[PDB]
Amino acid sequence: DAKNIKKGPAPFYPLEDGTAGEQLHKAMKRYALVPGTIAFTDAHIEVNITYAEYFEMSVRLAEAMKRYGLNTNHRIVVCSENSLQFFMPVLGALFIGVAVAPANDIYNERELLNSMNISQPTVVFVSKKGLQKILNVQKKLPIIQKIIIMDSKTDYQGFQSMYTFVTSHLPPGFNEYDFVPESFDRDKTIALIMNSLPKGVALPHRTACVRFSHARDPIFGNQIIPDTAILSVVPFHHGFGMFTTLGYLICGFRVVLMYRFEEELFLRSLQDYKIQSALLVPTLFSFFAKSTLIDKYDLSNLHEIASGGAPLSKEVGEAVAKRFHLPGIRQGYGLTETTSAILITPEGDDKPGAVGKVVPFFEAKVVDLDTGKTLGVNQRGELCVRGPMIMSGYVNNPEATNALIDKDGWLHSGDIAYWDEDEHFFIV
Ligand SMILES: CC(C)(O)[C@H]1Cc2cc(/C=C3\OC(=O)C(c4ccc5c(c4)C[C@H](C(C)(C)O)O5)=C3O)ccc2O1
Repeated sequence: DAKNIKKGPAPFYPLEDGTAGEQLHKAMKRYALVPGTIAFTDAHIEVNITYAEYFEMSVRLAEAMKRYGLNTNHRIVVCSENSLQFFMPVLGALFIGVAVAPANDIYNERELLNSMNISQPTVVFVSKKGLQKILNVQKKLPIIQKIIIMDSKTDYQGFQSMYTFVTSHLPPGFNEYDFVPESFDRDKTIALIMNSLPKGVALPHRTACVRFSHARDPIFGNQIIPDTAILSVVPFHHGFGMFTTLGYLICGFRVVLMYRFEEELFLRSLQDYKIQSALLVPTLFSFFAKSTLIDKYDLSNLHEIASGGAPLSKEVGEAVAKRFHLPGIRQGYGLTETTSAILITPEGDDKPGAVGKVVPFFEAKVVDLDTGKTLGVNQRGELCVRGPMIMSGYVNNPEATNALIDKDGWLHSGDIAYWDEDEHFFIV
C-alpha cells in the first residue's frame, strides 16, 4: 500500500553532482571572493573569521595533506571542542577524499581509544587541551603517525600547528584559487565516520550532498538570504552539529559558536549578533522553559529555534516558543545512522509536538510491532526510513548493520511514531 508510505517531495533545487568536498569548495570559493563575509564567530573570545580566511586555510590544508601523502585509503581524526579552527581539517580532508572521524572531546583515554581503534586514523588533529589524551592513545595505536595542533599559530610542545604543517608541505607558488578538489565516486568514498560500546558510522559523500540539498531548501531548510546569522552551541563532532554547520557554510551564513553553555552569554549573543536562528538540544530546551531572563533581551531578529539530538516533548516546546515570542519550534528527527534529520518541520508549517515531514529523497513508514505491516494515518508503530542519507554501515560490524537495516534498505529506528492527515510525523 503505497498510500501509507510517506514520501518527501522533490527538492526545490535539483540535487547537484559532485562530491561533498566539491560542493563545499565551490560555495566557499564564492563567499571567499567577498571581503568581510563572516564564516564563524567565537562568542567567547569575540573573534570572527571570514570565508576568505576559511577557504584559503582549508585549501592549503587539503594540498598539504595530499603532499604529505594522504589519499582515500587514509582517515584523520579531528578531536576538539567547538572552535574557529574545527572545520579547517574537516573541509581540507573532504576536499581530497580523506575520511574524517570526529572524536568526542570529552571522551577519556579509554573511550577515545575504542573510537580510534575503529576509525584507525593516520593523522590526528587535536586542540591543545586534548593533546595529552591523544598522546596516551597513540601509545596503544601506532597507526597514528602524526599529531597536528589545531588552535595554535606556532608549533606547540614540539608538535606542528596546522599553519606550520602547511608551510612544511606546500609547493612553492601554491595558489589557493587555482586549487581543484579531488573527484571520486561519492557513493563509495566515505566522508565522515561518526560515533554511535560506540560503533563507527560510515557516511559516504553522497549523504552529505543530500544534506546540502535540504539545508538550503526553502521548505526543509533555510532560504539563502544575506547577513543571516545562526547561534550554535551544539557539539560539532555530533551529527546535529556537524551537518547543520556544513549546511550553513554551503549557505554562506555566519555561524556564531559557543563551546560551553551559559545563560547570559547565550541570550546576549542572540541579541547582539541579531541572530535569526538558534540550535538547541532537548536538555537546553528544558533549561529555557525554566529561564526568566529571556524577556530582558531584544530578540526581535530571532525567527526560529531548532531542536535536535533526541525527540522533544510537546509541552516543553510550547513553553519555549512562547517565552521567545515564536509561533512554534523548528523540530526534526534524525539518528547518527541517518546522517542528520530525515523528518524536518517545513518552514512556516510547524505543528506542536510534531517532528515534521519526510525530507526530499526519503520515504518513511510506521510498522505494526506485531504484524510488521505498514500502518495508516494516526496509527502507532515503529518508525522506519529509507533514503540516500542512510549510512553505508557500521565500520567492520556487518552483524550490527544487518540488525538495523533490512534487505530492502529500510532502517528500523527503534522509536514509536505515527503520522497525521497532513503527513506530519509525531514521535511517541
Ligand atoms: C533548518 C535546518 C537547521 O536546516 C533543519 C535541520 C534540522 C535538524 C533537526 C534535528 C536533527 O538533526 C540531526 O542531525 C539530529 C540528530 C543527529 C544525530 C543523532 C540524533 C539526532 C540522535 C542520536 C543521538 C546519539 C541519541 O544523539 O544521534 C537531529 O535530531 C531539527 C531541525 C532542523 O532544521
